[PDB]
Amino acid sequence: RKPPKGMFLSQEDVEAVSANATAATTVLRQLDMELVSVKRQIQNIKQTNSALKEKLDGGIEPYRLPEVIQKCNARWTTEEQLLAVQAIRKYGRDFQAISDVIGNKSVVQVKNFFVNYRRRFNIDEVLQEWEAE
Amino acid sequence: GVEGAAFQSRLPHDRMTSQEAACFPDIISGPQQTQKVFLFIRNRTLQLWLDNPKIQLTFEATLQQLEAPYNSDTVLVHRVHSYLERHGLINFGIYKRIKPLPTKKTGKVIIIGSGVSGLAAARQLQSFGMDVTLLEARDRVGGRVATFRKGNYVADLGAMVVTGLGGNPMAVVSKQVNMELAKIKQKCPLYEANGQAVPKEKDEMVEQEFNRLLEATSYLSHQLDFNVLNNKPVSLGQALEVVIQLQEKHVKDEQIEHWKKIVKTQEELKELLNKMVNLKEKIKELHQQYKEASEVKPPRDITAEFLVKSKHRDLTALCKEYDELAETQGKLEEKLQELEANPPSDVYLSSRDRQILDWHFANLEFANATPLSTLSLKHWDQDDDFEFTGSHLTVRNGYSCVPVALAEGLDIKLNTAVRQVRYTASGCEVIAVNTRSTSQTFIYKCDAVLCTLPLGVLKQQPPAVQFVPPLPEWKTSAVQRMGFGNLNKVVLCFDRVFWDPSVNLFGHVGSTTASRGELFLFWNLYKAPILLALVAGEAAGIMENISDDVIVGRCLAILKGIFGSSAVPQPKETVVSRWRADPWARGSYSYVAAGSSGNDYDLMAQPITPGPSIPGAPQPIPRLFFAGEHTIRNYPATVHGALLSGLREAGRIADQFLGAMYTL
Ligand SMILES: Cc1cc2c(cc1C)N1[C@H](O)C[C@@H](c3ccc(-c4ccccc4)cc3)[C@]13C(=O)NC(=O)N=C3N2C[C@H](O)[C@H](O)[C@H](O)COP(=O)(O)OP(=O)(O)OC[C@H]1O[C@@H](n2cnc3c(N)ncnc32)[C@H](O)[C@@H]1O
Repeated sequence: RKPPKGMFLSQEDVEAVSANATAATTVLRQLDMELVSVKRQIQNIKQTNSALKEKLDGGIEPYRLPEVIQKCNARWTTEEQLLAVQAIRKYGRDFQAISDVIGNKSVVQVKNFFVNYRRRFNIDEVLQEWEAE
Repeated sequence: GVEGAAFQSRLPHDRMTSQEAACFPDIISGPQQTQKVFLFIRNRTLQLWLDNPKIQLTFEATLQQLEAPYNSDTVLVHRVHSYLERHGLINFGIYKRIKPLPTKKTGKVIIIGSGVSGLAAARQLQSFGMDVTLLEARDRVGGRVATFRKGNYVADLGAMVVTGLGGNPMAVVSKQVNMELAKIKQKCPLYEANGQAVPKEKDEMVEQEFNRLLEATSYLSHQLDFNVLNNKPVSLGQALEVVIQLQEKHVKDEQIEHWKKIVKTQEELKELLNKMVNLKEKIKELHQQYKEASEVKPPRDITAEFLVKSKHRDLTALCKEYDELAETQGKLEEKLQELEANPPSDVYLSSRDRQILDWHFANLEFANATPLSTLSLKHWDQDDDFEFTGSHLTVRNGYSCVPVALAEGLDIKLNTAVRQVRYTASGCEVIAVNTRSTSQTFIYKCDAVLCTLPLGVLKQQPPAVQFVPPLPEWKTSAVQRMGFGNLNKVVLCFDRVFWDPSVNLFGHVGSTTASRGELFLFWNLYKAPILLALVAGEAAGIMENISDDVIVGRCLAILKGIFGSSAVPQPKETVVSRWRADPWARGSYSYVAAGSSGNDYDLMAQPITPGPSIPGAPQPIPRLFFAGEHTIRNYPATVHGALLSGLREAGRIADQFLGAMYTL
């Protein structure tokens, strides 16, 4: 039924190397050149990717700043209320970012804020204008 | 048991052959029980003969030693025994005769050729009470069973291997005739052109690849039906090359898709670094912006304080992104160490490889005595189903001892070249000349002619032998289509053994594909200090154009490299054969040529029947018969196959001119 294991022998392959006298030598030079074609292209992107590695020198280590461990509180200082409305104006519905700006309000107190002070802070108008951008 | 007698007679022990159906059509069409009785009587007589083949097995002896119920029916035993004795399955070869031969002899047969097939028929026909004369162009019997002998040096230029005694008629002969049969130890060390052994690593690697490529052709043959190409039949070598190409093609497609996994990941990294460089540039800018917004001294109003917190959030956001992206950059710089460390195979075969593989093809061209370019892909190995069992042997006292043993008591005319065969509705006359003074002409008249002329002789154009009338087209076309190839031996006779004596045979690897046959193999086989060097393939037909010294030169060279330039003495005696040269052979033995089949081997064996002399007289008897190694489909190009075909035709001829009274 099937070849020895390792011999490659499709009906298709067989005719392609028989079609003429040097149809053997032919298809084995389209492959020696497909192989050089990729080999030099592999050599290319190696140096393109080697230059882009040198720009990334230093990482972002100058540029990274410390983490602020701060215990999450409950009450809303009028300060934190005002940070909130500005974060809503700049972050839409991304309750995670707003909880990072305010710093000591959980992502749910953030969501609660949206309805409690919804009236008094025109949260709706604010969101409309967020969406304009 | 009795079933072993049937195996050793090349006969299915539990079925009637087509031969036996012809002679016993009552039985094989009859009830299952009679068939078994017959089959036992058949196998039991075989066992009797086989158990002691130095004396005749008379019908009386046979019936004596059967018991009931099997010895009840005496005509069934007489029919079986007669059948056997007739077609040379018992009382063949060299046996003492109980019933000494009849004084008066029936019919007259001329036999062209004292080869082994010739002698085997002659010996049976005389055994049947016929008049048999053998015509011989050579000054010796044996034909292509040649044996060099000088002093104590002994070495066959012809056949030398008994291919193993499991069902081999030669097994019987060797009991009858003194033969010193020595097993051949199968180990063959290869030695490159330089003189250095091939390492066990390579020598196994190529050989498995060789064996693997053969099966590949066989699968191309039967499974993909790859048997015609450009309206011509495909040859073995032609398809071995297509199979090596498709493996060289595979190695390349395998590197292409692997290196193409590297570009498919190099450019993942290209895109990944480009995010990472444009992300460090956003980070570089916000850090500045957050610095300036933190520079504003408190206490701040709330928009200015939101600006510090905001830029802070936004920098921690783009710092996750860049950290995640040099996480991912870690996975891709490791996968690129992976792939660039697991390359697929560099080549399909190296020139040290393809040159040792070429030695395995020299062996296969030695086996078949022809360039692999000429063997039929479909059929070159049709005779493989009938292989014998057991070790292959050589004949240590020289294998001419067998023809000479057979020729005892026979009428042999040596130095007698047949030159015209003339067969008619009323008899035949064969015209021979004396080989020494070719003027002196001979005429032999006879009832039938048995032609054991080598296929190469029959192939010769312009003819060495003329048939009057000409052979029919169906016979001459079989003669053109069949293959008759060539191989030669160089015999090297030294005063002392300087090779590994525990190694019967050791190879030599050739530098070229073209010269793979040239002195590719050596045999220690004999008591004495004799090495024997083979010339196969395309090299066979070319070394015949080259003097003995030049050939013995290349052999001394080749051996110095392998055993050292000072352990190799001069040879005391040298013999080169040239079988395509030899006009009584014109080659070495037959091979299934591309465009031929084993069916041609059967055409070769059909007798010729001359037309009627008087128009409208009855359809005559057949007059011209053919035997010889090229006529036996299931055992071609062998000795045992010659033997067998001579046994066959002697039965055929006797059934014709003596009648076969055992078919009733
Ligand atoms: C030339 C040579 C032949 C053989 C061998 C060696 C050589 C050099 N040996 C070698 O290891 C190879 C081996 C073998 C075994 C299996 C295979 C094989 C297996 C599977 C598939 C394919 C192949 C291959 C090789 C072996 C061996 O060991 N044992 C072995 O088993 N037969 C071997 N073989 C074959 C054997 O040698 C011969 O096949 C028989 O000898 C056949 O002889 P036969 O056909 O009877 O006939 P002839 O040719 O011998 O006799 C003719 C007479 O006619 C005279 N004659 C001509 N013309 C005229 C004329 N015009 N007028 C009057 N007389 C004439 C001629 O002068 C001679 O008098």
